[PDB]
Amino acid sequence: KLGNSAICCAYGEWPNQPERFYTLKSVKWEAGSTGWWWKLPDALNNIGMFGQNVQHHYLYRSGFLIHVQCNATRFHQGALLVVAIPEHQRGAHNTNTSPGFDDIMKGEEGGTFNHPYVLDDGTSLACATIFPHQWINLRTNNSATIVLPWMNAAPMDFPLRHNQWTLAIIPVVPLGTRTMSSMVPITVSIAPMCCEFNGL
Amino acid sequence: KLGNSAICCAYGEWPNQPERFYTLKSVKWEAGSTGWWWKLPDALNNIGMFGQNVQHHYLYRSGFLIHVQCNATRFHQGALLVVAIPEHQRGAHNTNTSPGFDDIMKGEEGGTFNHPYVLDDGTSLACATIFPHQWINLRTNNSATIVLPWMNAAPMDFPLRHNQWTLAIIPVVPLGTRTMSSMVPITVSIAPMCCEFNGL
Amino acid sequence: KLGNSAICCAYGEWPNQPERFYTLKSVKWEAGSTGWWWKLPDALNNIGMFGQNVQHHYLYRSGFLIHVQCNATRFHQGALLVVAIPEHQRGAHNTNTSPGFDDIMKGEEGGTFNHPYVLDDGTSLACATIFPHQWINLRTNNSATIVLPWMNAAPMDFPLRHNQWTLAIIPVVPLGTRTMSSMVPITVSIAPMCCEFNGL
Amino acid sequence: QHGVSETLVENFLSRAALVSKRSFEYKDHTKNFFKWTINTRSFVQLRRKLELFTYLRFDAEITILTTVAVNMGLPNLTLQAMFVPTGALTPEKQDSFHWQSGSNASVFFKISDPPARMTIPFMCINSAYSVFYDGFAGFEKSGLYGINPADTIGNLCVRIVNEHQPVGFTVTVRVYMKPKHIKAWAPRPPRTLPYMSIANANYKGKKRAPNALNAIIGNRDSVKT
Amino acid sequence: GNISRYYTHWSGSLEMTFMFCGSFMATGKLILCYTPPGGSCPTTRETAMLGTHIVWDFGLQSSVTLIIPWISGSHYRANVGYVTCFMQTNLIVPSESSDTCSLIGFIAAKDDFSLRLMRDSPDIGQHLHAAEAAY
Repeated sequence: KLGNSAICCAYGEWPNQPERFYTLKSVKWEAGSTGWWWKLPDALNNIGMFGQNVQHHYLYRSGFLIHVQCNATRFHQGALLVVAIPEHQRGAHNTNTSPGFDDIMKGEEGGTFNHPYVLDDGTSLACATIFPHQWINLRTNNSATIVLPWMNAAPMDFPLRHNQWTLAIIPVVPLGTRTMSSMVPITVSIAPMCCEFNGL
Repeated sequence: KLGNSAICCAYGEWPNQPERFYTLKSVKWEAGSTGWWWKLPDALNNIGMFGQNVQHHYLYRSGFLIHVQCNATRFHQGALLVVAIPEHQRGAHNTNTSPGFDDIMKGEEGGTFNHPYVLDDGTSLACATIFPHQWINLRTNNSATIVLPWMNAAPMDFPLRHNQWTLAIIPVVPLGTRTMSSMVPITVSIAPMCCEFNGL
Repeated sequence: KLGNSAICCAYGEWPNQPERFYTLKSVKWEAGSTGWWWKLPDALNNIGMFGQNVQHHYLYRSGFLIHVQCNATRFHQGALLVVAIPEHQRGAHNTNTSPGFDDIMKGEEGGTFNHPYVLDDGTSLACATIFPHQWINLRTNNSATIVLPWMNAAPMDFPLRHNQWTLAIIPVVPLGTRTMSSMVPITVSIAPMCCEFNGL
Repeated sequence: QHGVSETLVENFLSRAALVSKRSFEYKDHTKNFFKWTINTRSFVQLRRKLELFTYLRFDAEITILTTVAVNMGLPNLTLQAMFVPTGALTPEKQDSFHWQSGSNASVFFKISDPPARMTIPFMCINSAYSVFYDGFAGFEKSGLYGINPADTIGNLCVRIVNEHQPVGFTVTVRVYMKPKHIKAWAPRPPRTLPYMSIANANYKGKKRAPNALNAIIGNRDSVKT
Repeated sequence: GNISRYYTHWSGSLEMTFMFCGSFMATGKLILCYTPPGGSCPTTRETAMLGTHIVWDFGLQSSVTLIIPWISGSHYRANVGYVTCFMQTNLIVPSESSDTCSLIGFIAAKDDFSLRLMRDSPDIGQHLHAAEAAY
């Protein structure tokens, strides 16, 4: 419970100034889903107190606390890989041109994995557990929580030009039930940690 | 466990002589149900050891211990307001004549709320939680237990002329399931406390 | 020096939460001037951090620190009465209709005294020194500083419906010099004290 | 009153209210006297407040206010207000023998005086009045429902003591009753529907919302409006 | 609401409780938003994040207490506040459960509540049958 809004550490790091969850729109998970991604802080630059701090200051320095919750019955099955990818330089498929500004900076709506098997950058989803990650096996649990530190070589950074973390939610085992028409909502809540801003 | 028969305090009162539950007939709760009521000790005047103590003595003085249990599966929904109303003077609808002896003294079978929204006395069901009450939300629990003290200005009273307490069971959220033909039984068990009788 | 912006107590009162001067537009004082007035916090409701606190919260509670400075040469003469009037209910001249919303809520620009001899409310300018006031005699000084406490019977108040203080600047001796075409600027700086706001 | 809360049940209820207002004519020809059974069911503003509770225990401070008007000079008349409790005999007429009763407490007051004032004590034989009685009075099935025989205060019989005069004047007797030393038990829901009688708690509701049978609160357009 | 209409000036904190009355396996998220007096009543779920709001997963809980802060009542005499509720997710039920589920809302006053300047209630008012039986 942070702020007024109510509802594991990456690499063993705990980040230590305004001090709440920004619940994004629920995405709807079906059998044909490939995945979802949100780049941070691009998902939060147009929202609320953090958006007023971004659009009026010039440098940002903050960690992130992400709670992904996937609410289903006991007759649903499926596994998600909720993985946070630092510096997720996306590649484009079958072309030599780099992805544009529209292909990367999707805002609050986020994006969809085109080829989640290669994480859309020629790497592998199988080895994607080298990142900070949690699994949502609907048989077992329905939620995931990832702490994200300040991931930068630089001390402070530009929020409108660069996205340090990418939260990815990839269905490894697809959504299943008997009458294959069911949907399961996934709700993402992102709380920034230690919101340091400069250059008012 | 009281006596041989086996299966919260009103206003903070614990009543302190024969010393068991009289399980009434189970009523059947459906989607079209409005409610049920039992006047005490009129529900127990024709039953068992308490009925032999009523019909052979002339004054009664006893508390009541009520266990309402509503047994359903996990696919049923609905909420009951199990509320005990002291001195529930019933009103009749759309007439100036007071309710007769047959309309009030229903015995072990009890009665049914005609207009449970007004508690059948022109008051409100919304404010009916000012009485001792418990909720049976089938999502959450299936039982309720209400202790009833000696509620009388008089020291002892007439069991065949006056009913101090009225146990009411009112479905606030109606019974629901997918195939809307299902029933859920409600079982009422009333145990008298400190059965004091005079005038053999 | 308060905040980042750089440049006596009313009734013996010192008011004790964001913690700077809002320099209003300089008014130009000439021989034909009658006076100027600014209602508080109406002069500050559309400005800056205080304006963002007013337009997003619902109740305000703050004192005021006013610095009036009148910058002239040693060949100018004239006296100002810088007087702060609590609850300055303005009257309209030669009519029975009360002053409208436009006649009272002038914003950052403020207003001009029509009949400063009667303080525009049928009272007297001669007795206007019963209020907290300072004199700017250009012979002697060029500045004035008035502390304004929380002046309200109520504990908190509505900034968009009610103006507790009215800062008035009235030239008692008119501006004089040999070639009577000279102007002298008057600069008003208002710093709110103990900015308490509620109802975000 | 002088508490701290202003929501004390003493403060909430001890408040003088016109419980009875009846003129009665008086002339030289042979009701010519006032009689009223002491209850609070007669006026719905005091009734709904006392029906917030199940049991009430209070003294009753009666204040008889008497005016006279022409049908020259308003005559100074002597009145007798006599409290006949439950168990004693009531006057059938203005000149009956029951006005001379030693044991029925009378009070003799003039129109010129300040208004007469008595305190009727707690008259019940139980430890509280039953505002709501879930039972029957008599031991037969012909008894009435909701009427506790132990709950009746008494009667307040008011006549003009003076002999009959040929002049025409109407005497209006306003009775103001103010509870005292109120103890109250077992609070109840406030009544939403309008009353139909004073003998019982029957209900009909208004034709449309608000306070209708199937809609107590007046409607709005949608839940999202 | 009934006892306070016997008084003219109220002041205190209110306490709203919402109870979800669906089946055991019904799952979903609501978002309950409190709007202070004079603020804009929201229409979209995205807009209602600038005020006091909570996200209620009614699979986990079945009841939610929403403390309304101290109002001071008849100081306004535009509205005195709002409590709105938006869907966050859909309602997820199994096939044997009913696909329609209900909410019950409650309200009580808190310990700092206050009523003064007693009047008579606007709710009751006036025929009465047998009214002349007492005479």
